[PDB]
Amino acid sequence: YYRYDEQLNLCLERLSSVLQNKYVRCSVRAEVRHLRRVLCHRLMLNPQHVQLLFDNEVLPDHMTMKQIWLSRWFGKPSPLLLQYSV
Amino acid sequence: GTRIDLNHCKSITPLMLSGIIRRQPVSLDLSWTNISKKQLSWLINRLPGLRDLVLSGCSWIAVSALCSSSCPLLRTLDVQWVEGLKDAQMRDLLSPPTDNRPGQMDNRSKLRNIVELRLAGLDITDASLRLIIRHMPLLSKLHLSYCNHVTDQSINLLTAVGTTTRDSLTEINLSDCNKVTDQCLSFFKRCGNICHIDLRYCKQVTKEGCEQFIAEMSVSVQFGQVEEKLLQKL
Amino acid sequence: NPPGPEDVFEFEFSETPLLPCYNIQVSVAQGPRNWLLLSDVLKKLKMSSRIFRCNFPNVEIVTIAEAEFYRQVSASLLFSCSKDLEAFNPESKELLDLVEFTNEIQTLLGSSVEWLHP
Repeated sequence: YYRYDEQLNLCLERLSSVLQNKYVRCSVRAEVRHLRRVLCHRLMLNPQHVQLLFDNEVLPDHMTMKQIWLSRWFGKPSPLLLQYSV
Repeated sequence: GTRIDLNHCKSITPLMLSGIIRRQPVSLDLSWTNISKKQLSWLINRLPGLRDLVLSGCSWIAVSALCSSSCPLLRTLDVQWVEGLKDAQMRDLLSPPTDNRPGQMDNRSKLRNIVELRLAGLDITDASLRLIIRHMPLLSKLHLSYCNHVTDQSINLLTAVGTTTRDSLTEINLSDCNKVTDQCLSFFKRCGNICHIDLRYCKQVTKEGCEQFIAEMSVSVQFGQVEEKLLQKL
Repeated sequence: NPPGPEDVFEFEFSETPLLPCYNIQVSVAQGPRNWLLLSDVLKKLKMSSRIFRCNFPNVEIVTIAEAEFYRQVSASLLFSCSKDLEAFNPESKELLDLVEFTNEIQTLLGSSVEWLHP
């Protein structure tokens, strides 16, 4: 199932603690909330003080990675750059 | 004590769940709410000090959360008017949990320390009462009001020679049970520590039979009718 | 954290930019799978093909026609305007070596693999 979904490459930057392993790969079906939770797990943060943004605008919880790519990164070279805040 | 009383709260928010865990209350009342199984599960797994739980009118599905080794050894449980909570569900609820973790050796009912149990309105029979008698040695206060399958025979079982309930029961509430009659009073004579018998609105029970019970028991314990069909010790 | 009244993903984390990943069906029986290019894998591992096969024998290396690779990759919307495809020839007469995308290979490449349960 998810293992065999198309994969997207991401890069995550903090927006003025930090993520060391900032290159991420996941399923095109993964949603913002999912990425936010795994992010929070690794950085030992509560998922309530952490937001995912693109172009300095907060991304809705349920938007899939594919939807970010299509809407904001169409045809652009890998990886898709996102930002996170605390 | 510390009680969280969210009865009739139409919206139990995550912020409310979090605030419950911060306080770690002795008693929690979520009666007539839409608390989910998921939310209640979440709560009982983080409320090791919980003693009194009130869930009157909640979904059985929500209540079924308590069918788990995670259920604390509650002192009080109220599940009045829980729709779909019948004999089969009472069995799941009272029997030893079957989600034991490999690092757990508790194989008895998580409700064995129950002192007060409220079952009013539930569609349950003697089957469920046998379970109670088997599993609840400390049962002191029992509420069976408005239960239609509660009979004189039911009282026979609860007061029978051999039972823990015979001696543990102090207060029993049988208000508006139709199938209960004056002969249930003779069974209550078997109870060493009974001090409260509520037969109000029992159509087949007479003030006559009550007044009698007082005189027959008068020898040892002094009972009265504070009001009609409600027997109390003095 | 707290659930609300009405309530299986795998994430790879690397310090380094990640190699591209291609979704290819090699056999109808197996269906679509994710793959890395062997040449990319060896570049990152700083190791010959020979050593890799000998010392990591559980890694599945699968060789197909480059032409077939091109046909399938170009069918993806994710590679629609890709200057990555450019690097391959659609009329190639050559073989092309894939490595199956597994937790094993992610680990071998030095990534950390995070799992999400609900």
